[PDB]
Amino acid sequence: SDKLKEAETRAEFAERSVTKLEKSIDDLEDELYAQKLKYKAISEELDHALNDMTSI
Amino acid sequence: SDKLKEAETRAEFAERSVTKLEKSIDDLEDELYAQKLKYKAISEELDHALNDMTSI
Amino acid sequence: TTALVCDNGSGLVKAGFAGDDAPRAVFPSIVGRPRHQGVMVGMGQKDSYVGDEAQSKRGILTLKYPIEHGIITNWDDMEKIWHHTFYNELRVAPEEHPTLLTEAPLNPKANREKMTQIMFETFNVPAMYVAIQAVLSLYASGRTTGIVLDSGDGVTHNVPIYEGYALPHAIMRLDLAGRDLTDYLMKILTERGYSFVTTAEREIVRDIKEKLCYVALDFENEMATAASSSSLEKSYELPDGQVITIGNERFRCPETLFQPSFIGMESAGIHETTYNSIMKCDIDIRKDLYANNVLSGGTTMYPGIADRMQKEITALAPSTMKIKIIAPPERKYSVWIGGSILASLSTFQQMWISKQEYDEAGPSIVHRKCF
Amino acid sequence: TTALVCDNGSGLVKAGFAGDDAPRAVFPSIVGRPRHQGVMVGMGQKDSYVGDEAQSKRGILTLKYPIEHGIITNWDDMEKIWHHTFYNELRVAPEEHPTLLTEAPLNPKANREKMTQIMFETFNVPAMYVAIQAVLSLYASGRTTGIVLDSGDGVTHNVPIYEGYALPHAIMRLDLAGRDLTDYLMKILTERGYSFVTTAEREIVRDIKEKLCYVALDFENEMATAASSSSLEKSYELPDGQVITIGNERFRCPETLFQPSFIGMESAGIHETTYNSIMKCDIDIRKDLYANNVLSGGTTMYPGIADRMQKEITALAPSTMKIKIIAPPERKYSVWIGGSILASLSTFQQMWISKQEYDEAGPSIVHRKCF
Ligand SMILES: Nc1ncnc2c1ncn2[C@@H]1O[C@H](COP(=O)(O)OP(=O)(O)O)[C@@H](O)[C@H]1O
Ligand SMILES: Nc1ncnc2c1ncn2[C@@H]1O[C@H](COP(=O)(O)OP(=O)(O)O)[C@@H](O)[C@H]1O
Ligand SMILES: [Mg+2]
Ligand SMILES: [Mg+2]
Repeated sequence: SDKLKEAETRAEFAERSVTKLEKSIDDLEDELYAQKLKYKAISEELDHALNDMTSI
Repeated sequence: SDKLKEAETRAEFAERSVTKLEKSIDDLEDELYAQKLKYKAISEELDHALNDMTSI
Repeated sequence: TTALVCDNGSGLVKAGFAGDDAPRAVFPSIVGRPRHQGVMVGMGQKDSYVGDEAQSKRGILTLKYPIEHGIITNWDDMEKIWHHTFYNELRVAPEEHPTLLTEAPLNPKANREKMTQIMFETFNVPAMYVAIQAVLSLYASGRTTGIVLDSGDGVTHNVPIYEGYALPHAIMRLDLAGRDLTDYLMKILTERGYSFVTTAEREIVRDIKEKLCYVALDFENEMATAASSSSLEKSYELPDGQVITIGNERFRCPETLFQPSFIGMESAGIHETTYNSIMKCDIDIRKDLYANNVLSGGTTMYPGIADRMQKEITALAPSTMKIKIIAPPERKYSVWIGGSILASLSTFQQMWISKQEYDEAGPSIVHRKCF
Repeated sequence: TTALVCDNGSGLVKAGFAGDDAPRAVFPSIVGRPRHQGVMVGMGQKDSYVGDEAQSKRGILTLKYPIEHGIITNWDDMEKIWHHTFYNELRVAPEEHPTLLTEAPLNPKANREKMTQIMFETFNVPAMYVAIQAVLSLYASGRTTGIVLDSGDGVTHNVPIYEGYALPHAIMRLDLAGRDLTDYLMKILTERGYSFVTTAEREIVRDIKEKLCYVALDFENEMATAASSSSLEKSYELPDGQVITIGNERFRCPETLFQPSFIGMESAGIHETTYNSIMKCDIDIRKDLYANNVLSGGTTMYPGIADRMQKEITALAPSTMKIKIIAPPERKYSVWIGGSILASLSTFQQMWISKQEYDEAGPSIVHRKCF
């Protein structure tokens, strides 16, 4: 009985940890996507600048 | 005894899964660090071009 | 010879020879005289059962801890505990072994001086050294920087260290610890009908706290959930039957750590005294302290505390810094493992307070260069 | 063999072998003893971190520059800096290499004599020569005339030269430089709420000054614009988060150069001491000096100074003369590049102060023919 209780507690702890880790990794992926979006926006602005500089 | 074996197996799988998730989040955090370095460098270069052009 | 790494603590005395992985003998530090009369003759009844023997005869004893909050309030009982630890749990005479006690930060001087005087006069050790309980816990993690929150059973203290240089002006010692959580749990259990009063039943409430309580990730959501469903009610069997069911007392007992207003204490929780301890440090070592926050001590073993504390500090701290909380699985014995490592070092071998030095300067030698 | 072109400076020590384009090792000249106690044993903690190592552990050090204003105020620390420069940043023993130090104009004699005595007795070089920091900056520009304004970090001096003949009566040395600008910036930042006090945070204020400040073309118009719009407010992230926003402190910090009344100094700005230095020269070489005004030194790297200075001098000077300001992109290392060129010359190879000459006349040899 003692061993079973220990195992059950370990399982609950690990499950909660996996839930937190999944949420955190999803949030960080969202943040990376946002920063990539900003980089792409300024890169397209610079590409337009280069297109005009082709006439420069 | 049978129930203890089952619970121990599920807890061990949960531990392995959380280890895999922690490694994955480490990888993605490192990738975000690299992209943050990229944005820092590109903004620094843009500022350098700005100061060179304003200062001839 | 080998050194004895004793660690008085408050609640569990942990001892063992230097150079191992785990303490050899761990037993509660309680000394309980019998309280009833006693009618059987020749039963061999002693006058005081100490250590783990008094956790089995606790039904007819009045257990009383000799260490209240880090400080020692009853020197005769503490001497008895030390004598038991040396002679019966380790069976090594102290005349042939150096000792390395541990002491909380910001403790009264007289306590430390009396400790060294006892060790040199009664037990007559060759040489003893007193070390701050947080530096050892930093040793055990294998780091050299970091801010360690050592929430023991007597007192919770938070010592920041950088590059080996301790910052004496940033130590924040708070007297909420495991014992106050036990008393608060014993006080809120009365809301369901279970009354524990005797000093022996405090041990039962401590066992309930250890086995069932956990720290909630978000307090209000848990309070709302436990008040609607019944998925939290976990039952527990007393030492005589009559199982009890703990409802939302599960996460309300250890919540006192983050809201010391529950037990009437004014100060801020362990989530905000760490941030205050960091902010007192210099502006250039705050990133390293943010990234190397270390947990230690017994009371930091609640399931789910390493996430609640990280969430709280991330809320307080600036958004750019990375907050990482080191929570090794061997948290309880972290201080003693660090003590073993420190005693096993060759560079440390000349820092002991040799007996001839004590004979020349008296017990006040401990405050001197040999710290 | 090759010569060592060291350049003590005040704020950055620049060194390297003669005949290259850039100094091999550039690192701040600060020596910082630790100030806290230190609890980790065996961490290998040294007693003084010099050079670039003390810019990484600056959180627990007390950095102190050994050179105040050109002159050297703490000879032991300067000796330590030189020893580090020779042995760890270049890894060449000085017993087999001539050295070419540099010195500001109008400095105390004892400083120069002690410098040569150290170089000949402690490090035991074969031969050393001391050169004025402005002639080298004129070498690097490839000119042979011109009036050079070498606004370093310690002291700003303005040496006019014509056809290779220096004019000793027209050197105007002013003690306002980069360090005073750092202190003034640190003093005006307090008007928004940011307080930097520790000697370690002076480095942070220096970084703010380097990365954000710029010299305004017209001061009153900028003061009026910054007080109405908000197009100037640039933000900056401290070493721990908590970004700060610098408003009209951006162009008010380096404006002190042209109005030394801001920090209470009486003298006229760098825009008017150049004109005064020119007017002391003879009437027939003023056109050439007007046309070949040279900028050097670190502090002349502010974005937009080569236009403000030209506008000011054109306002002061007669309307017919052409005013041209030479501002090479390699301004910071101009003195060292010139030093390398001078040390690489064949005609210069017999001007070194050979050791036997020092043995015969003592340290006072430097003031003699071997200047
Ligand atoms: N597994 C656990 N879960 C929750 N609390 C615990 C656990 N183990 C110990 N504790 C609490 O920690 C206390 C022991 O702390 P400890 O680190 O031994 O104190 P000390 O610093 O005096 O040695 C006990 O009183 C108990 O209340
Ligand atoms: N890019 C920059 N922009 C503005 N100021 C600078 C810059 N680089 C250096 N400085 C200032 O110049 C100083 C360095 O001057 P430096 O020429 O190294 O002095 P020295 O003559 O002693 O070598 C620094 O203290 C800094 O305040
Ligand atoms: Mg402890
Ligand atoms: Mg210079």
